[PDB]
Amino acid sequence: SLLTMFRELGLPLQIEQFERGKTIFFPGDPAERVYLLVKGAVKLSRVYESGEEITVALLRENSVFGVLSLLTGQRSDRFYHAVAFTPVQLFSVPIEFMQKALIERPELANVMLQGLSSRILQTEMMIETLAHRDMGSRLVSFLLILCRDFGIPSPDGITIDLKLSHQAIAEAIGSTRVTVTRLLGDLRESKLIAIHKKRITVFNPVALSQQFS
Amino acid sequence: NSLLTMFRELGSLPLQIEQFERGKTIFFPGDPAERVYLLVKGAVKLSRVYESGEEITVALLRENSVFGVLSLLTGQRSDRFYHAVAFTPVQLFSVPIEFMQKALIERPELANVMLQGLSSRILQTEMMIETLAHRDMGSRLVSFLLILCRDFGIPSPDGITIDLKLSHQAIAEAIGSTRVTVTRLLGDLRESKLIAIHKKRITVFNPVALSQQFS
Amino acid sequence: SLLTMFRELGLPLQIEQFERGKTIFFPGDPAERVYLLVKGAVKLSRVYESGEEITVALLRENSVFGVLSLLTGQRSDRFYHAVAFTPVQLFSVPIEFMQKALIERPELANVMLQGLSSRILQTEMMIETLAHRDMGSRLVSFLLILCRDFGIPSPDGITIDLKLSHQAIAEAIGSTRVTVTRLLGDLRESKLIAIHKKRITVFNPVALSQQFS
Amino acid sequence: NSLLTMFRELGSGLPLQIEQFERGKTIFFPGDPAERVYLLVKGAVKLSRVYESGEEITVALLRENSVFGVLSLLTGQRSDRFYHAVAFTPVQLFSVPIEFMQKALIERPELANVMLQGLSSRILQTEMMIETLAHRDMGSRLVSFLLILCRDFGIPSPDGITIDLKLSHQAIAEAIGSTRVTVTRLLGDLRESKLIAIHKKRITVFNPVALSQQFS
Amino acid sequence: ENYLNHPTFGLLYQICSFGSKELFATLYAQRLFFLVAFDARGTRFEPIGRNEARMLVDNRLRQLRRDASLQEYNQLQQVFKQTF
Amino acid sequence: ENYLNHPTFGLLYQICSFGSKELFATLYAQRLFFLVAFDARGTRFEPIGRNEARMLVDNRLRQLRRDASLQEYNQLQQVFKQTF
Amino acid sequence: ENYLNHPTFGLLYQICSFGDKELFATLYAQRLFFLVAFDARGTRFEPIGRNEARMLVDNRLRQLRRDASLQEYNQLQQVFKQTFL
DNA sequence: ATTTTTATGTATCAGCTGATACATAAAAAT
DNA sequence: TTTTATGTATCAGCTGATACATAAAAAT
DNA sequence: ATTTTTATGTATCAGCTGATACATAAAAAT
DNA sequence: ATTTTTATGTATCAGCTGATACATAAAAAT
Ligand SMILES: O=C(O)CCC(=O)C(=O)O
Ligand SMILES: O=C(O)CCC(=O)C(=O)O
Ligand SMILES: O=C(O)CCC(=O)C(=O)O
Ligand SMILES: O=C(O)CCC(=O)C(=O)O
Repeated sequence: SLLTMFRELGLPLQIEQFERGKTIFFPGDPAERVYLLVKGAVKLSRVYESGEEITVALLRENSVFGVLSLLTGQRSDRFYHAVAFTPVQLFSVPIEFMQKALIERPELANVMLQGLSSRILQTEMMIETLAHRDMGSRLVSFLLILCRDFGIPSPDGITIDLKLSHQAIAEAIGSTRVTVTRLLGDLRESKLIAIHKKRITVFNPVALSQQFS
Repeated sequence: NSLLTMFRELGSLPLQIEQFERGKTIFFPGDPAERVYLLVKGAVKLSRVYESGEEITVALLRENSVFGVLSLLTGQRSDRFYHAVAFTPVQLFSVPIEFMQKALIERPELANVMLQGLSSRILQTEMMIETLAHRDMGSRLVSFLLILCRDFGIPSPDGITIDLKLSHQAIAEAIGSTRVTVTRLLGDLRESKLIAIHKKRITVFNPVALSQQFS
Repeated sequence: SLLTMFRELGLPLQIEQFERGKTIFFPGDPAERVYLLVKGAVKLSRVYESGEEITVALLRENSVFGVLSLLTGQRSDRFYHAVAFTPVQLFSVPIEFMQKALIERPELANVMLQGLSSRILQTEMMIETLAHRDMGSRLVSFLLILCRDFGIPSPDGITIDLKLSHQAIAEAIGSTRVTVTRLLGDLRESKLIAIHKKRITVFNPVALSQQFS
Repeated sequence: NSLLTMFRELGSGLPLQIEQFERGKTIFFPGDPAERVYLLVKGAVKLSRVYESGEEITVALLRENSVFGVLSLLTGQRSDRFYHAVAFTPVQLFSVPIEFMQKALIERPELANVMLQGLSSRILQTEMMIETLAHRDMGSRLVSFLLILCRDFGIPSPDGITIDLKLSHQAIAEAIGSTRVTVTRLLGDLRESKLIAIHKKRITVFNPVALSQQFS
Repeated sequence: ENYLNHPTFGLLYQICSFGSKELFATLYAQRLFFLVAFDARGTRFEPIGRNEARMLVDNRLRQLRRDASLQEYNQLQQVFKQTF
Repeated sequence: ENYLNHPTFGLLYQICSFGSKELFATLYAQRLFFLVAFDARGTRFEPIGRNEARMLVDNRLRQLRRDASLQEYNQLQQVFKQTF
Repeated sequence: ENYLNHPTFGLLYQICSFGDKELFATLYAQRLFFLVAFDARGTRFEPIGRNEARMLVDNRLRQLRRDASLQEYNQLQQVFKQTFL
């Protein structure tokens, strides 16, 4: 439905192609558009003056972002760094075309509030993860989310179908790349995970989740 | 603005404002998620409870906020998982999913005003992510205090009194810490003369100044 | 000679009049002028963005200031706040007409370097004052300079011929106005000073200086 | 730039020879007739007042290409000094008389320009010190002074700026109007704040700008 | 440092006055800015973005140096360096 | 964050490159600014004031976006923020 | 204790009279001294240093001793004492 | 009104974790 | 090359865990 | 090479001084 | 003339910071 409805806002609307590592929007841009991720992964991050990046969320397919535009319109300027973490396809409909499109289709407004809802919970799910104190517990919680969103079925477990750097992980769970490396190595000695072609693979996810009783 | 106005016209006529007293729970984990809420006056505490008996505050919501957002994804079929308690005296609306199905196709004006409400939620939840993503528990606490001042702060003689009574544990539950550490850090803010607790309420001074530190 | 030489750098050159509290130059103005105070007192101060004022020097008659203009010319912008602390008469010749006037008169070049020298020493004298440890000693040291530059002979002592706010004094000595008064009160009980018409009057200036052996 | 070049050509015949001074050597004492103008070429010059109580107060600590001995310009040989010009460090300098200068100024109008340039710099540097001592917070006052040191004698270092000159806690205390003990006290508090480090009796600041940002 | 409660966005704080529309902004890292109109009609709001709001406070700083006082210049100076 | 010892004014630090002329500034509050060029002799410092120095780093920011990386701009953005 | 305002140096105070030629001096730490020629427009501030200034006050002390009033000898003793002792 | 249950202040030490620095592997540059 | 990512080792100092006295709040 | 004078780190305690707040007098304002 | 804004006197705290004293390291003296 989301994929289907956004096809019809514009004449159709073209699927925009974005390459590996390309930025979608920068802080300073007028928020005049609403986006919808179709294929791949998108990293939303905050950047400080100290040069530090903090991952807000790593979004998956059929997710709505660019949600600032819905509050004041093009009036407000962006503040996060929307980068395609992987090769990505998306739609990019304007706010003024959306004000049109919402009164036009009440079926679409249904479809949209569906996508928005999912976002709240997924972002709130992340709050749970970061609210842990044990960095061990905090990391696994995060790992489970990745496997949920980007994991593909594998011979012995689930391989997180995307290449992830230790710093990228560290930026997401509020830690240094060092500690990420330390704790991952301890799970490799516990043989709960495996790193295949720079890809993190989970062993018996459920058993890992059962540690969250 | 329109959210309070729009929710008024889904009618049991309109729909009655439900009154809830202080500390009263609105929903528990295990309830069928068949409704969406809109807070009108006061504060709503959403928390997760573990088997260990531990509470973790997910978000502390303000006026004109939409919650109970599970109901819009599958409908009545799913059961809740968070603990929605009235943190203060609260007024709210409570419309069903099946009455909403009708209400959405009825008014695409409300569809607009609803997605506006849900947008606000994303940001406020994302705002909290920033706070907890800090390393320095000192920095993490102030960041959290800024949000409370943003959402519940009232103008005061010398600063900003956060217009709600907050327990040290309730703060500790929201920022991933113990009551002890909250107390110690607050005491260090009293020595830095940045806060004051007057009638059990936290009062910051020119918080502006505190926010710069978080360039 | 300073008063006499500045007269002839124009045709003649008109004496600029300024009332009490009037600013002469602000930070951000291009330094293109060289000044000479004729009657009264000039306060040079630094302003912080916190709103705080610091007195650099309180200049007396026949003093040369606006000295930045001599370094690059009009190219540099000022950063101190030149304010007429009292009713004031001044001369204000430009740098490009000065380039002419100095090679014109080698008599004034002597009279000018005399002026600049005096400034260095008076500013260095202030360094001595503030390099004190005892705020009591520091205040009297400053008071002695005031009496030297602005003090008039009086029935029972020397009245410093200008009205000063404790704050002005404080900003100059880098302390709290209270402390200023506090200390003053203590010299009144020791009866070394009297405040008549808001003017500071020292009893036997020599006696106070003897405390700085 | 030109100051070092111009002073070269006011010679005993000839050029003028570069006078050498060892560490701790005094250049002029109180009571000497002020008949000469100096220019420091390399190292540091400490100007101080001495009291009868035995107390020293640092007026300014001068750097390369600085003009001093400015008393001689007012009356000439007629006046006697009152400050204590000691060679803070190994130092090289020129030492032209006032009567040699009277001729040298009418000789070269180019030097006249280059001289008033040097004197201007002095006013500012001395006025800059006024700003520093006009602080109330001794913590603020010390950092302000340290910033100057760096500015004048700081060399680039691995992690910050090492002031390329040795410092005595008392020497610092004499300059910022304090006792040796406090100086040590405040410096230790900056070591806990890890804004400074002392390696081999040499002080070293980090993120200098960052220190300056604290004085908005 | 003057405060105002926006119905949707919560607490706001004043940046500068103009003539009298005052500029206000959000409290957590000032991502949004608001132009207010205290008409008898009541509180009229008007949202603006970073790019516009930056140059607008910038204009007021230039206005106070040219034809205005200093105390207010000095304090707005701190406000500007705080926000941008 | 590159340093250079000016004969008269002592230590200086680099603001930005251009092409390769660099902007430098004084250490105590960046009270002034210097345009430097590495001739075999260098010996070529050109002083400039706040107003000119402001718009000059400002042009470099825009230029970066128009035609340069993010961080070179990310980094000089830090610098402009600290001095201005 | 007579005062005179020097254009460049500001306030001065009289040390000893002389036959004209009143020695004057600077007020802060008395760091300089001046020979003032009080002639009709004959005003002159001829600068002198401590070494010459010291022996010059000293000379007038002896001068009042042989053939000069006690009262004025007594007073000049004060000035010498304050400036030099 | 008596109780009691829950929240708070205070004081210690053990260990994970951030900061710093280095060797080595992997991957992007080039 | 050349950049970037990763493993390994070692620290200092927060901060979580544990335990107790006392005040405040809810229960009764 | 021997001595010895000067510089530094650490520990304590008594009191001036900055911060805060209030009443009252003096000066500007109108 | 009134008012009211600005300057001054008083009272009380907490915490820097100067004074005092000692052991040890570094530098100059020898
Ligand atoms: O909406 C924006 O402009 C930034 C935030 C965002 O894209 C989002 O969270 O969806
Ligand atoms: O929607 C849920 O079930 C949990 C989260 C929530 O209640 C909300 O944010 O509205
Ligand atoms: O000369 C300047 O511009 C600043 C210092 C000053 O005002 C002066 O002494 O002349
Ligand atoms: O001018 C003098 O003779 C003493 C002080 C000094 O040389 C100076 O600061 O220039």
